[PDB]
Amino acid sequence: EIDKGIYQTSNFRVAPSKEVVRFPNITNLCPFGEVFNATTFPSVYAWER
Amino acid sequence: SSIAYSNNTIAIPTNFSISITTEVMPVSMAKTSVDCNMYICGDSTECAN
Repeated sequence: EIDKGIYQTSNFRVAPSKEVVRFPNITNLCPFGEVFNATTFPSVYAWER
Repeated sequence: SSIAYSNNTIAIPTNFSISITTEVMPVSMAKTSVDCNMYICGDSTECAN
């Protein structure tokens, strides 16, 4: 029940439906398999980067 | 200022002048309005929930 008058309202009219994903033009895959499969790893005191 | 008090003397004006003075009075302030979601959240559905 609303009485006579003028009221401000929040936006219930429109909500987004679609999505717009934009990522850079990169196709190569990171070499996780080769890195995690290396036959030798550094000592903890000589950790690499 | 030097004011001399006398028991038998009175000072009376002999001329007059018209003085126009200004008085500035605020009467109203800007009417502001705020929105719940657009401020607290913006356009995020999860934040609205």
